[PDB]
Amino acid sequence: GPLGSNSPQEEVELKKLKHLEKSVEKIADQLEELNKELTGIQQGFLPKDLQAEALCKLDRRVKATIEQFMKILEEIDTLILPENFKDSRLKRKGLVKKVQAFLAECDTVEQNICQ
Amino acid sequence: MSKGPAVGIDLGTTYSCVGVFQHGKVEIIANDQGNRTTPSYVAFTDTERLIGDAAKNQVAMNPTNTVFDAKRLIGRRFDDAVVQSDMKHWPFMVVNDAGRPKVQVEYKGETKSFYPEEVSSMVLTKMKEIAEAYLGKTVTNAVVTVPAYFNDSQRQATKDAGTIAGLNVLRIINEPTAAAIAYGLDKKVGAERNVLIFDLGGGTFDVSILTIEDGIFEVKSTAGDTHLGGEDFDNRMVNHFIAEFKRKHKKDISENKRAVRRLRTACERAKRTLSSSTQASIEIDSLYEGIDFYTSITRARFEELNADLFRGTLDPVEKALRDAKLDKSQIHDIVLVGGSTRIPKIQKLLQDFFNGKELNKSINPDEAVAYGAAVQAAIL
Ligand SMILES: OC[C@H]1C[C@@H](Nc2ncnc3ccccc23)[C@H](O)[C@@H]1O
Repeated sequence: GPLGSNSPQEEVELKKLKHLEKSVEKIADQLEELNKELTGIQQGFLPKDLQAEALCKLDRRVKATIEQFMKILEEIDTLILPENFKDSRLKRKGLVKKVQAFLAECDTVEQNICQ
Repeated sequence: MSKGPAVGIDLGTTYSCVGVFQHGKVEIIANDQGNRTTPSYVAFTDTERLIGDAAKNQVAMNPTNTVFDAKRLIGRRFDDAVVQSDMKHWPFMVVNDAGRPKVQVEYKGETKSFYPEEVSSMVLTKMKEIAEAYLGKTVTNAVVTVPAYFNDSQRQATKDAGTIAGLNVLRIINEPTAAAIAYGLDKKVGAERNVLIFDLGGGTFDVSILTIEDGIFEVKSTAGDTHLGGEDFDNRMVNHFIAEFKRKHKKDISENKRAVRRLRTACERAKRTLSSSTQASIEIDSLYEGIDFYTSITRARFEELNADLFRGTLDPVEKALRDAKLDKSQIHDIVLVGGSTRIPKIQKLLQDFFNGKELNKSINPDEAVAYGAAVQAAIL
C-alpha cells in the first residue's frame, strides 16, 4: 500500500499491542523478583531439606510466569493485521521476540531448580 | 440474602451450565469471568483449592493435581472397563479404595484422595455460587441432569454430589429429556412423538431415541462414542498445519510443545470462524526457529480433514434407530445439543440422512440441557 497512509483503524490495533506490552513489562518484573529470590535462597542459611522446598515453591512461580507469557503469545496470535499496517506488524514482531527472550530466561531458571 | 428461586444445572464431563427461569424466560447465568459455561475442573495447589475457570487456567502449571472428567468416574467400580481405559489418558492418579475409584492428589503438602461424587460436589457448589452471585439470593433447590445410559449407582452418586454441596436435588432428569423440554416437544398435539437428540459436546457423543406420549418420556435406545468431540477436530487441523510447515519450510515443529500449543489454540478459534464463514486466516509470528506462519484454511478443507469423523456420527444414529425398532421416517423431531453441533457439515449430514427434515437448533446447543433443567425447576 501507500506510505504516510496512517489510518485511524491501525490506531485500534496499536492500542491493543500497547496494552500487551504493559502486561509483558509486569510479567517481566515478576521474573526479576523471582531471580532476586533465587539468589536469596542460594546465598541464605537454608539447609538442603529447607532449600529444596524453597526452590520448589519458586518452581511453581516460574511456571506461573511461563504460563502468563504463553497466554500473551496466544492473545497476540488472535491478531490479523493487513499488509498495509506496517507499524503494527513491526510492533507485533518485536513484542513476540521480546516474550520469547523472556521465555528462554524462565527456562534457564526452571531447568536449574526443583529437579 | 433472601429466599431465591429453583435452578437447573447441567453437570457436564468437561463443562457445567446453570440456568434460572425468571420473568417468563430462561436466563443462562454467566460466572465470575463472564462465561456462560464453567469448566468441570478442580485444582489442588500448595496453598488453596480452585474450581472452574481458575482451575483450568493453571492446568499447564499443575497437571497432576488438576482433576476433570469426574463424570466419567462417578458411580463406577474401579474395575469398570471405562475407568481402566480412561486412566491411561489422565495426568492425575486414580487409586482403588476397596473396589471404588478415588482421585489421588497433592493438597497443602499432603497426599489426599477424593471420591468422584466429592469432586462433582465441589463443581456443584461453584454452580450454586454462580447463581447466588447473579440473583443476589440464596439458592438451595436444583434440578440436576444425567446421561440417559447412567445406571442406578451413577444416578445416586450424582444425587449424593448435590446433597454434599448443600443443594436440595428436586429431581434428576435425563439430559435428552431436558433437551426435549427446552423445545416443548412434550407440549405438541398428536400421537406418540419420536425424538432423536444428537449430543456432540464436551468430548462425548451421545445419540438417544425418545418416545413422548401423554407427557411420559421413554428412552427407547442410546448409542454413541465416549471419546469424540471438538478436540479431535482441532487435532486434524493441527496435523494439516504441521504438514504445511514441513512442506514450506522443511522443519518439523511437532516436538516443540509451545509451538504446537500456539498452533492448536489458533486452530480451535479458526474452527469456530468456519462455522459462520467459508474461510479463516491465521497469523503467528516467530512460531518456530524465528519463522512467521501466515496461512488460511477454507471450510471445504476443514470438512475433508475430518470427513471420517463427521460421517462417523451417523453410525450411532443407525444403531439407535435399529435398537429402538424405528425407521428414520418415524422420527418427528431432531434436537441438536453440544457446541460441536454448530458445525455446518455435521448439520448437513444429519438433515440429508433425515431427507431434508429441519433441525431444532435455535437454543444455543451448549445451553439447551441447562435450559430445559431450568424450565423443569420452575415447574417444581
Ligand atoms: O466446548 C466443546 C467444544 C465445542 C466447540 N465449539 C464450537 N465448535 C464449532 N463451531 C462453533 C461455532 C461457534 C461457537 C462454538 C463452536 C469448542 O471448540 C469445543 O471443542
